[PDB]
Amino acid sequence: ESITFKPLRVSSLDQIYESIDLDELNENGIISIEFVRNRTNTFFRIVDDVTTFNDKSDPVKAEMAVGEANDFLVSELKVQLEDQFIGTRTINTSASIIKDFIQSYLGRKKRDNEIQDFPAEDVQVIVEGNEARISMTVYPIRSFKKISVSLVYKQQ
Amino acid sequence: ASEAKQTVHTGNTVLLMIKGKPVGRAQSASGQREYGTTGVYEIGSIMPQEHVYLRYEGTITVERLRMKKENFADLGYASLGEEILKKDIIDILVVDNLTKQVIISYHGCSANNYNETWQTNEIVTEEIEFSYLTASDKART
Amino acid sequence: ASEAKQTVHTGNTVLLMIKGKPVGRAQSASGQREYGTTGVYEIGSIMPQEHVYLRYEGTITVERLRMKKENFADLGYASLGEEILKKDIIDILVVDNLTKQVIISYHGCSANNYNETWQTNEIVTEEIEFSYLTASDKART
Amino acid sequence: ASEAKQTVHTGNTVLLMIKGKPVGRAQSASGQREYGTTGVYEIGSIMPQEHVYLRYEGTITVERLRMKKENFADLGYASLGEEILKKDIIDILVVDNLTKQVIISYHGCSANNYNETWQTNEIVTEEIEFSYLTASDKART
Amino acid sequence: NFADLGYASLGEEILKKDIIDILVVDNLTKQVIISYHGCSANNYNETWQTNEIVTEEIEFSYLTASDKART
Amino acid sequence: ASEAKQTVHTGNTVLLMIKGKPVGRAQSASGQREYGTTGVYEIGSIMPQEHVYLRYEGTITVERLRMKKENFADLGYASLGEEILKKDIIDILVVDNLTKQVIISYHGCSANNYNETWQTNEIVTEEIEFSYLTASDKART
Amino acid sequence: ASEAKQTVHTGNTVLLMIKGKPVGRAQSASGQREYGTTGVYEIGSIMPQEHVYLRYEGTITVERLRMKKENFADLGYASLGEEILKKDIIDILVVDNLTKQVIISYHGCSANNYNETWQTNEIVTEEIEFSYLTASDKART
Amino acid sequence: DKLDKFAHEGGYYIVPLSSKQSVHAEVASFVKERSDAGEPMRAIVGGGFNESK
Amino acid sequence: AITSVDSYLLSEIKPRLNTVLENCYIIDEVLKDFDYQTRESFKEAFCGKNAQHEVTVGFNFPKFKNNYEAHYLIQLGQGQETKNSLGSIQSSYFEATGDTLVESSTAIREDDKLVFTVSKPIGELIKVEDIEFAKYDNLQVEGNKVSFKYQTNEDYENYNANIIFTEKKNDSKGLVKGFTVEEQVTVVGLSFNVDVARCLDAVLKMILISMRDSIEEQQTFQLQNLSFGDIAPIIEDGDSMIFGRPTIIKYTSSLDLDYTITQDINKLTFKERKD
Amino acid sequence: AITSVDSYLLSEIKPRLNTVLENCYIIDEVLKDFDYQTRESFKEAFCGKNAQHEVTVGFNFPKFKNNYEAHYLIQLGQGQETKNSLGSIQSSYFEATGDTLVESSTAIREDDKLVFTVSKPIGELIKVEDIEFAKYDNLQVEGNKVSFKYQTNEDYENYNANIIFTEKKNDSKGLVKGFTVEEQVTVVGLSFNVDVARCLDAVLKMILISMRDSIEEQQTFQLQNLSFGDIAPIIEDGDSMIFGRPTIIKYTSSLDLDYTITQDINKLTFKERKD
Repeated sequence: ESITFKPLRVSSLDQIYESIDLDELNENGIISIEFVRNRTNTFFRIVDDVTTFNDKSDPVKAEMAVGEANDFLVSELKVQLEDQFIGTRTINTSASIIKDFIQSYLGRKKRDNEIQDFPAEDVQVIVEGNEARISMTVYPIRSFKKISVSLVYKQQ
Repeated sequence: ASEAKQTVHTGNTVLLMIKGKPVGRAQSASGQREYGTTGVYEIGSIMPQEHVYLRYEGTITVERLRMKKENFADLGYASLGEEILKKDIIDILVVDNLTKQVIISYHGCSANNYNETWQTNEIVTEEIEFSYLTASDKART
Repeated sequence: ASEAKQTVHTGNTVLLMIKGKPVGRAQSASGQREYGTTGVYEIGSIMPQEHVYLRYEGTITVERLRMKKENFADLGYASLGEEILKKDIIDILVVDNLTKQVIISYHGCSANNYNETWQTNEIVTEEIEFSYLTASDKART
Repeated sequence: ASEAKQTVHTGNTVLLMIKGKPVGRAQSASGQREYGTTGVYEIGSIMPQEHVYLRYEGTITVERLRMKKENFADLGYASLGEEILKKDIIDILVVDNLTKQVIISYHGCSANNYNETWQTNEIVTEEIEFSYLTASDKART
Repeated sequence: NFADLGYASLGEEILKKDIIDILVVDNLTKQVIISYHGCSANNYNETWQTNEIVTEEIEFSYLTASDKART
Repeated sequence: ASEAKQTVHTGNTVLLMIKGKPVGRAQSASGQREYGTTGVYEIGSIMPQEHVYLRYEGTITVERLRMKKENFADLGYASLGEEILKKDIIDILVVDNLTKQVIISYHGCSANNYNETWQTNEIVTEEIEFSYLTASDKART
Repeated sequence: ASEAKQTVHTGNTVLLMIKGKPVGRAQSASGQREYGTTGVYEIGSIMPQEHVYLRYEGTITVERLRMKKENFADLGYASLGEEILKKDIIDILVVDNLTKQVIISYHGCSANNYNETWQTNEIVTEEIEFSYLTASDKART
Repeated sequence: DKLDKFAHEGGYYIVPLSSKQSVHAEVASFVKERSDAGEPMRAIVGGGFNESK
Repeated sequence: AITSVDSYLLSEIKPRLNTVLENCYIIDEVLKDFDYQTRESFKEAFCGKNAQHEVTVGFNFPKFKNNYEAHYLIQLGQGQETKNSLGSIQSSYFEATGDTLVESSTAIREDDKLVFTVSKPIGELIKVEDIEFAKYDNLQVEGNKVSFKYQTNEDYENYNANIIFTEKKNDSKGLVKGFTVEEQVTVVGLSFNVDVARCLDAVLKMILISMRDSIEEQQTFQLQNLSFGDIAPIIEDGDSMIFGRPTIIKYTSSLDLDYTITQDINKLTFKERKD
Repeated sequence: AITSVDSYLLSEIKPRLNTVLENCYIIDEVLKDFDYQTRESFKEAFCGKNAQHEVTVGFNFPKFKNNYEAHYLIQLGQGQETKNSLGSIQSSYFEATGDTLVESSTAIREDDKLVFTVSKPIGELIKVEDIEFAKYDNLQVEGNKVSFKYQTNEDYENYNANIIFTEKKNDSKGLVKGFTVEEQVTVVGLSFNVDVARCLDAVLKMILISMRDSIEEQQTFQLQNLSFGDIAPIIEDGDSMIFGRPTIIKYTSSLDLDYTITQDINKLTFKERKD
């Protein structure tokens, strides 16, 4: 879950950025706070997740929430993998066995809703003496950003 | 000569592996899966108009000769009491002796019942039955 | 000499075919059908006045030796998890070795349960049981 | 048999949503309605001349297995104490799993009964009863 | 379904639904066995469950029932 | 499967406490609530415009196997004769066994019904019904 | 498992006595109580402010196999005709078999219902219902 | 030197309570080192009062 | 593929037996349980590269004199049919395939792909050692050589791999008709010294154990069973007796024949009828 | 570990038989059911330290004359394979291990620990007699010697313990491939006096009973079964007949071979991909 759009309790702000002012910051990789007013309520909201990195091409680079999801996924996987094969005394191991273990791990995450989808066949494993190379892909989660609405008034 | 187009699997071309460790003196294993197919019967037909999948139940059994060391109890894979509650899931792999490629793997295996037989005229044997979440035959060629 | 008026079918005169592919090293198959006949009993009679058909249930089983290639899992005919939901129906044909004419065909076959046995002293075997919509013996001479 | 081709909604095909989230570990759901139908009778004849609708009653039931997190009490969709007066109406949707299309929606759901059970070896069961203002089945076409 | 087909209604649209006639028929010859005239809805029930098939139930009250055209 | 990782409260994970003691040989516990919900109807339309809450009813049930010591009668949590008028309110807690965290609490519990049974070969069963003032689920977060 | 060490009253451990005699061929016994509990409600809030006790109802049930001698009718503990008006109150005790210690006592028992059955191959069953004035559990400590 | 003290501690999020640009560079370099080393981290930074866009 | 168990046994035994007798460490491992005297005598006589005495192996009824100091004697034995399939069908193949080959092959660089060369064309690729090619690598076989994408794998330009593959014979297709046969083959060691016979039998048992990892009997001769006879005097009419302990080896193999098919459909004639 | 049942039988029989025949009390216990005459005659002939007559044991077909007053004759017999495991896998080992040894070793004082010395290094410690080391004692093995905390155990500075342990051979790791074999071995006593043969058979039965507590057959040769033949004249062509009653002994042992593994993983290369 991203910090995007979530409210904040801050009493007040020095400057109240306009819609265009906010757009310039966010497009240039600046995270800001937005003000809104209800009938009798007021909120301060985090407009979006953006890092200093500017390019919109790759969500992992731009949105820290997406990159964070990848970060914890890989780090938790590798440390577990280190324990099973490197740490624990393993007598034998094959590339395919590693491939199955990886697929088992990813399937569990989907069952826990941590990841929405992924390619099963994209995984690659190579072993070379005392070293192994692992390559895989997972689709980042996409959040809901824009809604456009139009109204039509009519008689009767 | 050896034409691979007709080869079959046997007890001498298979390995049973847990956590990378090959379980020793393992004798047999059986796997079951039930999709719970059920038919749909209309009023104006005795025949089933169609079948539908409803429920996935699967179990795997393993028979072994109790080695003096590395038995299922000593390995920590099985359990004998409340220690079970702290036992996490495991994955049981059937891997090819020749290539070390995988033939079938069971994910999220959990233990169901435990049986051991002490007998006078025969070697000691123990049997375990697991219940698994899903099966997989990936990582092929 | 060979008088056809008395010939019978055997294992050497039959082929088991799926999607045109002859399944290899297939051992046995059994077919069951239940019409669910029930009688009607009046007050003034212990005898059943008549019988009526009510429900059609049918299953077919297949026993096979797991070849290293083209096993039921690799062929995509069977399934091991949620992949089953994307598997469509199939038709299983029993066809004559001599003439390649059909003897009996099962339409709209769907899988019911899956069994595989790993054993030390014997060749690996697997068993599948299907549920079918209708059977047919058409396309004869 | 296949996912798309089955003409009937199995329990698997259906998904239940509340307020932009799925409901985990759901087990059952029932919806009952009464249009308050009555018959018109007069002196001329016994037979009812017409039928009319008087009052609309709509209730939906849900059962769930109490998760250690994200329960109705934890999630705020249901309340125990006086906080209920601070709870607004809720809208429930029953959804097609394949495409997230809507099957039926309940508008203005408010709580009537809340039941909970604990037992030695069973799973904790959480039940709740909702009364709603209207039920609509639109956006399908 | 009845909701999709309009034979049954959920919301206020019921007031826009007219009477319905039901027939129970012999499959062989499409001869009539019994007919219900002036059917109008009383109760509508629906259930969902983990591994069962979705069951839809409905209750109709009618004005008259006739068994004619058989002879 | 493991103790910590199971997302669902099994009966084993739960513990029941009264007044700083656990309740031994507990077997069942149920809690039911009714908010006294009603619908608002007017002449303009049949459909209910709004729903409101009228009265709060809360009851909890408990069953227990009569121990030779520490029963409710022995422990004073329940009374048989006129001594009930000298018994104050009681608070019940349902607890997570692992960490002694609170899951739900019942405040102001007072007794309604008390039932007891004896039988030839069954275990003595003690049942009691409590009505309470409020139920709260706090201190979890 | 042992007689003394079992913390739970099995049916075997219990003995039932009336007027200095044991009741032979007893089969069942149940005791139910209602304190006539009610809730207090006011205009200020829906929640019940307090609970109070109104009326005390106490009933005990007993079943027995009609012996050829020493039945309730034979023993005078129960009556059929107008002789009931000549029958005084009775006190029942439920006793620990090991030491003849008292477990619970019913004071002022008077009869409400008396039921009897005969059947081809079953044992004759005699049932009786007693209403009492008070129930006390004292002399244990 | 202060930031190097936090290596091998698992704190994913780190925040320096300062506006100095050079300090921000130190954290960014440090976070870069840890991420490649196998300890991912994220840094959140913000400086001064009402600073110009 | 008709099976000649005796020739396979000879081909497996000769180089493997020579290699085992080449070095002393393996022999000492084998003869751990035997006494010092017989162990050391056998090692002195037969073991080592520079051994003066040598063992031999051959079939029965040789017209020439055969050395009886230490020899492995083979005879064919009985056979039986145990299992069959429907229509005697064993497998179906689209491309004619011969034996299964294992070849070492160092990686090579090609302008778009890393590749491995092989001796002969490929009918089917079973396994590449310690590799699980993904979609990105786009594994492709083009006759003699197998190939994968150059760019993302460029670290492995000289990977010392080895390959398990299958020969390609023809593009025709056919059916495999045959059955399974349960065969028994007898093997006996001969020596006028009984201790030499015992050690020879132990060595035979060890090489039979080692053979189970061989490709051919993994693919062709599964379900190996062993049975040993009693030490008996093979001959008494000489100046000194011949002592030998026969052993019976069992195997299961699939005798089969490839039945070609000339029927190939390439056009369809869907037309209606009128009346 | 290939098994030579005959050599094990000889090694177990010779010292044990000598010890049993050494003293009269054990022999009297053995021959309780026999009559006075034969019992006392056998005791006079063979029993006692200073016995003039002596029994012998050896294998069959000896080129030299063999004493036929009282002798134990062994011959190898048949064998069969009875059970197998998947892939012929019996066990997995991280450190090469030889035989299981039992050694007596008096406790010794070291500045921080009490220790026991042993003849050879330790691969694994099975048991220390009448000891169950706790966490406080912090049992540790460091090559030749095993050690435990000095302070709280200081009363036992000279504990006359004994140790059951296993030899250490190498630090390499591998797999154990093999099967189980059900073997039959024949043993017969020879004597021109039938009563001596009967008593000899009884002694043989007793020593077979006693052997079941031996370490080696407890670990290697389980499931011992016995079968006795009829008293028959072994030879009639001499001046007087040879009488003997053959006995058949059965055993179950695991013929196996250690397959080493050179693959050792020590590094990981987790990298992502881009497209």
